[PDB]
Amino acid sequence: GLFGAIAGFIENGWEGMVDGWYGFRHQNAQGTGQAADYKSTQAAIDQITGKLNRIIKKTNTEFESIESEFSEIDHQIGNVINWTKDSITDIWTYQAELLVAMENQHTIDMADSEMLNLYERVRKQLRQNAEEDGKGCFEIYHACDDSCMESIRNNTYDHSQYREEALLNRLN
Amino acid sequence: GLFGAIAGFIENGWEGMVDGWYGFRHQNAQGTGQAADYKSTQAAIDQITGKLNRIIKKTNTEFESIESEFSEIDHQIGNVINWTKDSITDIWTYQAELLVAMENQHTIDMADSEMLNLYERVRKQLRQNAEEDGKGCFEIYHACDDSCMESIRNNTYDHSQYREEALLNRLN
Amino acid sequence: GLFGAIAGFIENGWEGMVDGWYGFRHQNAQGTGQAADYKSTQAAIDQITGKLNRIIKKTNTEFESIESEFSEIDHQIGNVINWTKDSITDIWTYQAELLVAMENQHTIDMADSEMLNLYERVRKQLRQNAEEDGKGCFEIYHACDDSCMESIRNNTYDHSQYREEALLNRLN
Amino acid sequence: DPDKICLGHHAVANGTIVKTLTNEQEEVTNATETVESTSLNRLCMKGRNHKDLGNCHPIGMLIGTPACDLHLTGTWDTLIERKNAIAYCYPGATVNEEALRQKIMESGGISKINTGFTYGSSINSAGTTKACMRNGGNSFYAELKWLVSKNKGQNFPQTTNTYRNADTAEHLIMWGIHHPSSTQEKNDLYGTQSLSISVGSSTYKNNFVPVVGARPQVNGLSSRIDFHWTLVQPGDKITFSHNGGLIAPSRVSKLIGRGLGIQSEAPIDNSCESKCFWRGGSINTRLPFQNLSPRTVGQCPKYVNKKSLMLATGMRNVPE
Amino acid sequence: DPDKICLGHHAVANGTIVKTLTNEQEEVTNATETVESTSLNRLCMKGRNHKDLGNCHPIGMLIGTPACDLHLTGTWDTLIERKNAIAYCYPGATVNEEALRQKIMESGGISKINTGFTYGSSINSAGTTKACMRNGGNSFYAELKWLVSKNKGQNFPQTTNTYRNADTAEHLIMWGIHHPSSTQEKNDLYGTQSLSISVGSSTYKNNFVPVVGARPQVNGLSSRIDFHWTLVQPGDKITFSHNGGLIAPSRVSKLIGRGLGIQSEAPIDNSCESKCFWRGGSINTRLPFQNLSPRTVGQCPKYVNKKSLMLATGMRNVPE
Amino acid sequence: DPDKICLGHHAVANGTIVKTLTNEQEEVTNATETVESTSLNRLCMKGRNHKDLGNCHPIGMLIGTPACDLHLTGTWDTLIERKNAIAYCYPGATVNEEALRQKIMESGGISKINTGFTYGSSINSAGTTKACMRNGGNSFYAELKWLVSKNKGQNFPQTTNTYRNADTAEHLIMWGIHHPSSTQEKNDLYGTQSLSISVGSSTYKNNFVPVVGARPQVNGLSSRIDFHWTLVQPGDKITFSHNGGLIAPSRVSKLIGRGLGIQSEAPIDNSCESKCFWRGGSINTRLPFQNLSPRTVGQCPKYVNKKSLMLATGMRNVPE
Ligand SMILES: CC(=O)N[C@@H]1[C@@H](O)[C@H](O[C@@H]2O[C@H](CO[C@]3(C(=O)O)C[C@H](O)[C@@H](NC(C)=O)[C@H]([C@H](O)[C@H](O)CO)O3)[C@H](O)[C@H](O)[C@H]2O)[C@@H](CO)O[C@H]1O
Ligand SMILES: CC(=O)N[C@H]1[C@H]([C@H](O)[C@H](O)CO)O[C@@](OC[C@H]2O[C@@H](O)[C@H](O)[C@@H](O)[C@H]2O)(C(=O)O)C[C@@H]1O
Ligand SMILES: CC(=O)N[C@H]1[C@H]([C@H](O)[C@H](O)CO)O[C@@](O)(C(=O)O)C[C@@H]1O
Ligand SMILES: *[C@@H]1O[C@H](CO)[C@@H](O)[C@H](O)[C@H]1NC(C)=O
Ligand SMILES: *[C@@H]1O[C@H](CO)[C@@H](O)[C@H](O)[C@H]1NC(C)=O
Ligand SMILES: *[C@@H]1O[C@H](CO)[C@@H](O)[C@H](O)[C@H]1NC(C)=O
Repeated sequence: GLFGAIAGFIENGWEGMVDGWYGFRHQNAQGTGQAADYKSTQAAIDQITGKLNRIIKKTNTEFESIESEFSEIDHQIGNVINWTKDSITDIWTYQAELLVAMENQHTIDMADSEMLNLYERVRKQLRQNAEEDGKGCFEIYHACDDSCMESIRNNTYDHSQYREEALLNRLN
Repeated sequence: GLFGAIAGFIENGWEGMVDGWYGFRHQNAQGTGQAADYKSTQAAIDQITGKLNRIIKKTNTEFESIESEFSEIDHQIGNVINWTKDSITDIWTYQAELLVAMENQHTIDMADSEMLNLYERVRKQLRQNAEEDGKGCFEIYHACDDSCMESIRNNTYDHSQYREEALLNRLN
Repeated sequence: GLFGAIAGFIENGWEGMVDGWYGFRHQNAQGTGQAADYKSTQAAIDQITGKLNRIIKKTNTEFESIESEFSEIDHQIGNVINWTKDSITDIWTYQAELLVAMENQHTIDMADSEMLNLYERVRKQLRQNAEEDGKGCFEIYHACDDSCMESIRNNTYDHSQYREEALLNRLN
Repeated sequence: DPDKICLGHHAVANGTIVKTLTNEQEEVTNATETVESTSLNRLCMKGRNHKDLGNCHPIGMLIGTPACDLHLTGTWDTLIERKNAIAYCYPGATVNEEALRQKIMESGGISKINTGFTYGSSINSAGTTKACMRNGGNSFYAELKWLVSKNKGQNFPQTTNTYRNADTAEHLIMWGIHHPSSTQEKNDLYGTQSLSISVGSSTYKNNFVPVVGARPQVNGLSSRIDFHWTLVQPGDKITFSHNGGLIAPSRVSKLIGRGLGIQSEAPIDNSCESKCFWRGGSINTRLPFQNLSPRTVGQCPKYVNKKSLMLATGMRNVPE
Repeated sequence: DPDKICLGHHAVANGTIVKTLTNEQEEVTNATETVESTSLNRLCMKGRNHKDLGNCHPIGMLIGTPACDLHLTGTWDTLIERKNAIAYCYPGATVNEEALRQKIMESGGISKINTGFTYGSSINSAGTTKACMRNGGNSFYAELKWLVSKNKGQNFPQTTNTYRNADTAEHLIMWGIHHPSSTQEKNDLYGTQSLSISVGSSTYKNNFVPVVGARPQVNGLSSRIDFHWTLVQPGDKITFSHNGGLIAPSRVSKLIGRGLGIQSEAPIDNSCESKCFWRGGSINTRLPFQNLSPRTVGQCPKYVNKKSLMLATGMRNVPE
Repeated sequence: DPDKICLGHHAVANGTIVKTLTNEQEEVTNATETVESTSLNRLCMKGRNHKDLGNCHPIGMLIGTPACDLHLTGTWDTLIERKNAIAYCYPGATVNEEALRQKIMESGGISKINTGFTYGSSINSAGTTKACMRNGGNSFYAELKWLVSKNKGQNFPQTTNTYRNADTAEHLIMWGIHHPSSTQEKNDLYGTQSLSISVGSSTYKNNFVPVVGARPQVNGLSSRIDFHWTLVQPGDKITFSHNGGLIAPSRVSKLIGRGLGIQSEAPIDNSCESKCFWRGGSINTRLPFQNLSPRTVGQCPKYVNKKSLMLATGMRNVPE
């Protein structure tokens, strides 16, 4: 997309991931394991929630009938009304076709961002103790157990605590 | 935000910084010191200035009155006018609630970008001679005086001139 | 722009590059050489194509004439029509000035993104075997022939295949 | 060889297609409709003090057509006119007809005040007809009197009747002019003399000359009783100058407050609530648009020419 | 010293300026217009069963003015009125004129049905005039008859003519009243006694007193033939009571379906196709706006007060 | 341990709340209002050649009511009508009243041309009344003459008066019909003889029969004088046939150019400038919207249903 995260450098999405929108997949010594990131998944929802509230609304404007459904109204005035209406109806057709189209573009790219925003948050945690594989994973250049992994997802992982171990494995 | 810079990986803003919008804070051997970046601070303003130019505008349409404020107009035609108007008034209410809301979203995220745009500009200057701390600062891995700092803010800093000194301090 | 790629850290565009929108320029042992990236150049076009499809469109609403070009219509009704119209004409003037202005902002920044999207794609390929010069080039820290270059542009380049050679030239 | 942590987004196999500024076929995780395509076949008068007129037409209420007898007075918030609704037992039409209905439909109720009008016994104010039946016998518009001369052929006496608005809000005075089929009929009721009917108020002036000559037959009658009307302002008089052939009000109508007027063919439902109505019934959608009909009334979603506008409520769906 | 790879964007030397939310002078690679400023000098009636009236005015079609002789009936989809178009050979104007034209121009075609009306030979229904010339001889409106008395000065006989709507869709009956220059003219055709013309239907009632007295001269004549009209409902009668001075219909008009009415001064072209028209001709732009005229008809780009709105079809242009 | 450089954004403690596509409570550095909620109590006629009418009603200008005496002619760009403005000193009302004022308020000035009309001295054209006081003495509408017979009871002489449009733009001729309270008044001026007033032009025909008989009493006078009007085309005549009871024009009015009509109750200010006005006064905001009133006139911000729309003029505010 705009942010390249979704339908971008991330090959595809995870039909398996039904506990959120944005998440992790570690594979290590102990073995594989999946988990969703709430704080990001929520931010995207909270934003769409907000979109929907504002968009899913009619006015509080009480409209009287200007057209008799049973009687026949004067041809001069009736022709004016038909035009006035058809022109209003043509605007709202447009004002909507555009609103939805634009809000759709923004919704997509907003999600796109909240992904990259995670990747970048994590990249900056892992500092020099990992490398970007280009498909939205970090090859960690140190031993990282289910303790160490949950410390990344929890944004508690400390680079200095593995820094030497990692930097050595990297230069080899 | 979209760019994650503002209200994102940057914990918060600087009530102290009254000489601009986007700026720097170095601490070194000499000690602390603050200074704003004009080129970026201006770009964001110049863009909002332009928004205000577009938005703060009425038409040059002369409207003659079609409602008598003292006399009573025919009830059939008057009811048409009330509807025609209230429909127009309903559009402009909406067309405006959208203009402001969308331009507000873009204003925010545009600022958000002009921050990340700075961070990235600087990161690329500091090359391998510094590291991202994840809170929108660079730990510089060499001695950097108020001369060296002003050389970053001025986009004159040369990595090769400190490169070896830095790379060694880094690997330790 | 928003992404800082175009009219940003990239000094300027390439009047020479007439086979696309986004491209590469390598200089190596062999010497210089230019080539455009279709997959990105296309994505930006395909998106503007789609904009034009949406935007270059009138309604299929048949409007009958409510104003006689030869005859004179009643002054009370005619005054209403003049107002109704001028108010419609004022909206459409605005609804359009906004459509174009917004789509223009998005078109620009969308291009801006499809550039950064490339830079980031490539950076992540070159992994630890190259460094960002800050003007949207990667100084490759290893011998890279027209074979090796075309392997970057083709997104086939393998870092591990040059990794040691590069990492050594880097630390020096 | 090296440990990994991966970043990724959710997805589904059956994802929805929406439209954006760039793509017209963009697939996403979840989306929602913004255009309501479905209607209710019913009018939703829950929490509404409404009045269904049935075959009574709004106009008829002020003049008192047989049908409208149940709807002469009352207070409500919603008026419901129906198709072929009867406003005129005796042939004719109201001058400025549409305007009147719309005024009655936007009214929230009707009071009736008595004119008090009395006439010398050279005049027959009890004048009934076959056209307006009541209890299997000839009758007339309850709120009007048919003024004809007592002795067949005798000239109708010059009379002056004047109503004063005692109330502090404006009243709606209605009356009728009678047009004879032929001069035989004209002279048998009002006499040989040519007739002139002058109505006057502070804000109203109008002269009416009844016209003789045959129309086609309607209910056995080629004669017409057309009606006119006006508002009489508080503390004001309206004066009726007539030589005969004036169908005079026994009652002025007062329109109370305001109410929502629904022209519909659908049945009522008091279980159901709404703020939007059209010919085909109620519209309840929280949605912001609708493609049912551009003829709506009340607080309503805006009519659009789109079948469906799908709004993305989730990210791009990228499948496995 | 080290091998390097550069990434970039294209440009051009001659780039266009567009407007964004922030910048009013933003230079881009390629852009395109959204406001059409150029018109066609012609009407584009390709794939259209159109009827150009020339100097025939739509009203004239229903009464049968000399000009409109070729346009008395027919079916089409597009009606084309012209400037100074002739509707009245004999001086006068139609009461409620504008309404009629608009109804004719909205219509897709015209049927004519015969009234059948016949008169005793004390009446001269062959009454012609110099004002409406046809084959270098005096003539009259093809769809009307001039009713005058046979013997100059003889009083015009009391007649009753009544048309019945045989068809199942409403017909448009038109007639005329004659106003004499002086009482000399009045008595020479209709007599001395005052004349009264009563017209009646289930939905129409009206009395017409012809008025004597000179106006200014128009084509050598200070006398007027004004016309009136009404819709006669299916299975209904319209009755004409007249003492003389009634220009009676030989033909009722029926408006068939609906069609597009173009008021234009531009010539036709059947090579050219369009859905949009104005005074100055056709508008064909795929474009979504136009600044030609706010008086358009058909499926049309929205009139806007902008000379040009340039839409970016490319990236930011930066030269070296 | 290692030297560090930080990037960051500004902020404030008192930041404003705005609404975006996602957030309805988004706090930002600086913002601004787009809806003007504050009005001026005054009309702003700086750089405007305006005419305030005060208690003169526009119609009164063409007939010359006492109040309008200062406003019989002039040229302007802005007309200012007021509440309860007086158009008729002598009781009565103008036929097609509203249409006239709208035409006057659309106009940018008034010329007066003299009819020239003279009458034989069997007629008294100096006819005055108490209703239209001037210099503490009985007077009449300045632009009209009261035509009564010289000898009390004598029958009013048959007269013919005819105005010719000398000018090359259309003029507006106004006149009045007087109805005597009772036949005592009728006979004292014109006698028992029935009166008939015929007015004629190339485009106008109309007959007016004065009606005798008492109405509601207004200013001690039960008789009412009504006015009618028409446009007389350049190089054209309008002819007045009358038996008496015709209030004849001494002056035709001509509307000069076009001008802005403000219906207001607010006082003037020539220090203050504006392009927008409503009942409550002027609106000057650079702003693009307003919630004051949907009845505005001139170049105006669009009326909206929002108290406030706050537009962000700065970034997200995040405090310490
Ligand atoms: C005046 C009268 O009594 N006439 C007798 C007729 O009723 C009748 O012939 C039939 O008359 C019908 C019209 O009769 C009414 C009506 O509309 O019902 C009777 C009404 O009571 C009468 N008005 C009053 C005030 O009482 C009413 C009215 O005066 C109108 O002019 C009617 O237009 O007329 C109808 O025309 C039938 O088609 C007709 O044959 C006979 C009884 O056999 O005698 C009439 O003298
Ligand atoms: C032009 C003219 O005739 N002016 C008369 C005027 C009118 O005739 C009258 O208002 C009808 O339109 O009548 C005037 O006197 C009316 C006056 O007569 C008194 O005797 C009586 O006491 C009063 O109530 C009142 O009726 C008038 O001034 O109106 C005289 C005027 O010359
Ligand atoms: C039927 C009839 O009367 N026809 C005659 C008319 C009318 O009398 C006047 O136009 C009155 O309007 O006048 C003519 O001189 C004319 O116009 O040629 C002859 C014409 O045959
Ligand atoms: C339009 O709104 C106003 C509110 O006072 C109302 O009084 C006016 O009559 C309306 N028009 C009609 C014909 O209802
Ligand atoms: C509407 O605008 C046209 C432009 O010429 C003008 O001629 C016409 O009279 C206007 N009508 C009114 C009633 O203001
Ligand atoms: C620019 O874009 C237009 C419209 O999309 C296209 O038709 C045209 O070929 C292009 N022209 C030039 C000169 O770039």
